[PDB]
Amino acid sequence: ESQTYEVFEKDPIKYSQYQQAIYKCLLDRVPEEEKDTNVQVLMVLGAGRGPLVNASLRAAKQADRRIKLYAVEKNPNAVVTLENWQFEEWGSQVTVVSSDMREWVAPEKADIIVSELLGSFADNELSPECLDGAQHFLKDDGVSIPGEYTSFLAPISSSKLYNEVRACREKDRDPEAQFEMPYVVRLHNFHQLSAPQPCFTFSHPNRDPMIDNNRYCTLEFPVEVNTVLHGFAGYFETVLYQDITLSIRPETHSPGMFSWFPILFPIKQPITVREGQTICVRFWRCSNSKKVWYEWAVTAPVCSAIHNPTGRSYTIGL
Amino acid sequence: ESQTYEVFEKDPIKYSQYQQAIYKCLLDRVPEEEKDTNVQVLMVLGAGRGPLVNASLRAAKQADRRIKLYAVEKNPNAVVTLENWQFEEWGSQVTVVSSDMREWVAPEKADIIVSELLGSFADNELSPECLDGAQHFLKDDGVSIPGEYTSFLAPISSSKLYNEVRACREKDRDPEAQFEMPYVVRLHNFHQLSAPQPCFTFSHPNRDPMIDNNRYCTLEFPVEVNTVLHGFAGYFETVLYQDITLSIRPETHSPGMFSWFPILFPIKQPITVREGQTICVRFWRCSNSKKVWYEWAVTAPVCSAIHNPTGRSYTIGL
Amino acid sequence: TVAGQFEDAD
Amino acid sequence: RVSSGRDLNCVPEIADTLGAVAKQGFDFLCMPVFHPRFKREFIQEPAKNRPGPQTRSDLLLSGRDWNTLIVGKLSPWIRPDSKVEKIRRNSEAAMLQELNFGAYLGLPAFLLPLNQEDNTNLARVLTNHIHTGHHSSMFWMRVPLVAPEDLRDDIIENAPTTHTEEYSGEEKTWMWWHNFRTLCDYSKRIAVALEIGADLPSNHVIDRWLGEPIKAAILPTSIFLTNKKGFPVLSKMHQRLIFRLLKLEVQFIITGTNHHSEKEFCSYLQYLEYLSQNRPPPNAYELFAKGYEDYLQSPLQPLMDNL
Amino acid sequence: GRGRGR
Amino acid sequence: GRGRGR
Amino acid sequence: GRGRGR
Amino acid sequence: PNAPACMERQLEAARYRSDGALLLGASSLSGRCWAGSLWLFKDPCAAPNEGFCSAGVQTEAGVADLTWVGERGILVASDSGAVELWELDENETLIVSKFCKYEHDDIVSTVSVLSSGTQAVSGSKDICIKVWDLAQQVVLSSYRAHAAQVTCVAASPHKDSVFLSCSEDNRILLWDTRCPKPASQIGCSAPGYLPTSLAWHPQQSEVFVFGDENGTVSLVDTKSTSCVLSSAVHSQCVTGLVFSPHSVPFLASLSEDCSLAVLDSSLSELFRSQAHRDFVRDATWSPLNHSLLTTVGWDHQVVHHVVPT
Ligand SMILES: Nc1ncnc2c1ncn2[C@@H]1O[C@H](C[C@@H](N)CC[C@H](N)C(=O)O)[C@@H](O)[C@H]1O
Ligand SMILES: Nc1ncnc2c1ncn2[C@@H]1O[C@H](C[C@@H](N)CC[C@H](N)C(=O)O)[C@@H](O)[C@H]1O
Repeated sequence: ESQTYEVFEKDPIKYSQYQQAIYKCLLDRVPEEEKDTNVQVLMVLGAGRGPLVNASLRAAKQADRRIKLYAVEKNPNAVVTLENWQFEEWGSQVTVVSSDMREWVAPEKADIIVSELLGSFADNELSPECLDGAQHFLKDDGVSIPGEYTSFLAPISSSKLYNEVRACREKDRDPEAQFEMPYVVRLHNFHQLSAPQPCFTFSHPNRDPMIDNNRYCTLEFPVEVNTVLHGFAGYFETVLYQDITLSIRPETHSPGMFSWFPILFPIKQPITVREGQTICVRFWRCSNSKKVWYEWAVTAPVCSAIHNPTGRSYTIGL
Repeated sequence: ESQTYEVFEKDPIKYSQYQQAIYKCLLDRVPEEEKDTNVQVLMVLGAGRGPLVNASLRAAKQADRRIKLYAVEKNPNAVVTLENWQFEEWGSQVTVVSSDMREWVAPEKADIIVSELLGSFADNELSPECLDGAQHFLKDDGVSIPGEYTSFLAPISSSKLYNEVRACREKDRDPEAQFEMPYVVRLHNFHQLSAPQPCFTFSHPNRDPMIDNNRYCTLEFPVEVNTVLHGFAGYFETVLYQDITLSIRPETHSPGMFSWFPILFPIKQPITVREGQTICVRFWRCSNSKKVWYEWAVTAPVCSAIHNPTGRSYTIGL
Repeated sequence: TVAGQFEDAD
Repeated sequence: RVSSGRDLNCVPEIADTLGAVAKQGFDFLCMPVFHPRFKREFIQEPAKNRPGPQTRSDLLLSGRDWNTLIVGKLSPWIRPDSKVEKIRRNSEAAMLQELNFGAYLGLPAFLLPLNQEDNTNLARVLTNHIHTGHHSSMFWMRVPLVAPEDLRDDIIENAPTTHTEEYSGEEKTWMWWHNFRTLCDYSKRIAVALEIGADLPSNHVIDRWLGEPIKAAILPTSIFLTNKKGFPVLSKMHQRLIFRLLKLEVQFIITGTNHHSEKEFCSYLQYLEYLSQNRPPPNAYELFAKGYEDYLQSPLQPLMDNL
Repeated sequence: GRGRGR
Repeated sequence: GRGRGR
Repeated sequence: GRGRGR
Repeated sequence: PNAPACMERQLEAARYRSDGALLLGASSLSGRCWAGSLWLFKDPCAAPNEGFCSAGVQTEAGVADLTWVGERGILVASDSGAVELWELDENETLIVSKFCKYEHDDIVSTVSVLSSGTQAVSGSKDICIKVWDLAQQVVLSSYRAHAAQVTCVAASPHKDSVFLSCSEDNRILLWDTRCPKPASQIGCSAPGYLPTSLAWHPQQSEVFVFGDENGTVSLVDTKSTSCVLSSAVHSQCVTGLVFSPHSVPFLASLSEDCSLAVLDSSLSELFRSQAHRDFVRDATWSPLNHSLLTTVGWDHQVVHHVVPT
């Protein structure tokens, strides 16, 4: 909805970092002696309303590098705003496309690809699938922004959050379904049992012979105090380009950023834990060519049922 | 399962008529003077465990026309059985393909495409979608068996059927979902309030520049009994090739054929009818490139809610 | 069949 | 009668094998759906394009025979919990393929192993298969009473065994089971097929096991003792365990080779019959309760409603 | 239901 | 389900 | 709602 | 040659006899009948054409491995859990079964012949190793030292009654059956990856090589402090290893990746090939020409390679 985009555009940190990353990549790619002739083709996938397009234009202007901009969008309503922008200010410099990058056919290869599909967990919005689809029209020496993103997990105990998720008992649905779907929530009344550890990692462009996004991870968290594990908080850290990075992990949270809240993976029954024990958890990212879903289970100190098997409760429509 | 194919193969009428249609088509296509030199490419789509392949081979043998046969099948276990058959009996004449016809790229253009994807309702099993996907590798003068198929609807009153449908309450689901999905029943104990009338018609190959399967139909059924309407029984007929036909409609039911049962479309609430009060009903076949579903509602004599909107309670995955 | 066929082994 | 079956992993031809098995008196045959040594790949270009059939067709047997006579086994080379990503992925794909084929044949039961401590990925794959389509094939987990690592002889110089009582160490196998069924959420389609082995654990361990949902019991032919007449027999502890299992109506699966070559393989099965008979006949209470065991029924309330 | 059950 | 149903 | 939630 | 009409389409074993004849064991891992067969070609080139086979026979069940017991004895491991010994006729035209025992449970994964030549060692998937006396036609001994399937065994070519054994339990045991507690646990001391194949060095005693799941061929010394030198030559598990008959043998390694690699003593990849379209199962050096390597895989091919020795 339009309100979603309105709240999206409030954050200045994200777009400033995107502009800085662009600017730096353009400076690296276009040397001075070829400043006036080397025109870089830049594609903004999931342009939305313009913010990324405006950031790219500002970066090109401040870098004094010629660019040729495409803006791909599938949401027709956002396409209307993009076309109005292009007709009013951008002009012929920006070409707006109303399609899905996974099916669009660009007339020519692109030097740079800019996207902002990162979710709370950095892959719950199927950024890897869209970017892999887009890779087919990226130059062999092309760059992808973000070039890499990692998703981190950390056990958390919170009676308030457990009660809230228990209260999400929907009608005409499995009574235990609410415990098998992640929630994005501003963790306020909670206790973190251990420091987060990297869960998943994705990088673009992917040049390896095999391209698969099904992943399996195992994490062991030392525990130093008696407590009651209630769920797993999830954060992410993205390396836009070289040093330019965005992160919502508490120890490296980007100052002032508020565009993303941590994700929450609940577990059916609370797990009592004692100091000296280690919580061993396992995460699966599975896809069946039509859906992408997560499955998480706690193996130590006590086992728990696999949550959301076959995307029974929560799925992301591919 | 294996037993499903086993029960399918117990019907001799369907395969005998398929053989007759193939034989007639081969005779028409290959003149006597070209008998020795002309070889026709025949593709069996959804060959299953191979009964269609055997029928095609027998038809070619009796017609004394050379043929090269492909057998496309997506089920890996049916593929295993087909490959065993090919190694043992058919030999090089039959080439087995373990791929979905919509995604497969054939090495040669088929002269004839024989398929069986007819559910109780004509297009219940997405035969139109698969056949329109397969059309891309058919010759400009190619032939598709079945040539055409139509579906028929007829109002029916059945207290027992309504009670059994109402007894299909599945916990963990919308309380009134059982009434928004079709069932296949033998309809042994029922009253038919009018003669069936055609509902939807499909023909292949589809040379129409527009290629769409969404359909909307309206039907008027005179009533002469003054009874209560409980649902709609659905039958179908098909022309495999010219005269060769196969039907389950009561008036033209194929003798002996027992491979299909009439489908049943329930109504949420029984509707009383009088000596006049022509029953006006409306049917929609809708799709979204990822699912296919039916929506039906009765507008006369007394209106009723639209059943299964947006595939809310019953859909067929693409 | 054989007498004591199932007798325990000593 | 006592439902007994035969476990074979080399079945050159199904027809003659089933004829011989039926002649010997067995009721069902446990066999591999795919050849045990026929490794298959799914992500390597030269291998994944392997031509030809992948296994013998189901046409060899009547649909009834598949649904009642055969029990599928998982191929030994499949290790879903391998440390290597490639091997793990190949094992996942192969196990899914074998389970789907077993469902296609409509096998009454499918036998999978639990020979190692960690089985999380295997449990995940099995659970995913269960919640996919509709099928009725039960799953039997082969869990030894004594872990293989503890049954090995003291032959290694640098890795000697220990004679410590290890009261908590005798239960480890049960833990393997307990975790697994916990991962699959106590699915009613998962059952145990415990393997007796040569030596029994502490009586408390056996009593604990008898509370689990045991459907089959694997008897290696190597555990049978030889009597003075050369026939196979069982020790007193084994006989008591067999009596207790028989009281549970378990299915016995004889596995291994005919060590008592002088006699016939049927000699093994006959012995079980001799144990089947001569057991304490059911008392009046047991006969009365027959048909109502582990069947939950609400208590009567004669005050409120009339009987 | 036998015994004392229903 | 003999016929065309589950 | 604000953040990244529905 | 009154041999079976056609082969089983999955070659499983190749062995060069000292005279130059090639023994080829095949099995049908797919189809209605899971049977096996053995063939003998006086001319390796003519293989695998069944019409030019010098001799042939069809086994009761599949053939997992085989070995030459001498100039006319063939020792074969069957999927039926049976170990069998066949003998060629005086004219070397018929393969006649001589002995066949079902002592092993499950399926015998591998078999080998000790240096003495009158004894053999077999390893089964039912956690067991067995030592047979072929002349006596009995099982001399049985051991259960592993906790998982016995993946491979390898007799010592220079010392009798000494052999390596590697299992899926990640143990490499050097059995010396002359003393109590023969198993020695001698190994690379690296439990990272499971071993998959072993090979004794023809010349150097107490020195051998082995392979793991990740296609890393490692050279180790029995009498050393578990010191090893390894090379990651294959992208898949090393199915087998063979040493050439040269005075300075080159190591021939075949892997599940469907590739062949001939390496020097320093494990440097001297030559490579990817002719096969499926798993490479076995390789053997032609005694007549030490630069000729004959390899057989499941693609139903016999590939002759000329190595730049
Ligand atoms: N597969 C896809 N093809 C095309 N556009 C997509 C696809 N997936 C997501 N999108 C679009 O990507 C956009 C996501 C961004 N708007 C998110 C906020 C970002 N700051 C922006 O305004 O660009 C939405 O407009 C989506 O409609
Ligand atoms: N899109 C598709 N591509 C390929 N095979 C398909 C497709 N849709 C359905 N099938 C197969 O079509 C077959 C349907 C037939 N077996 C039905 C009975 C028919 N008398 C026969 O035996 O051929 C099944 O094996 C399906 O797996």
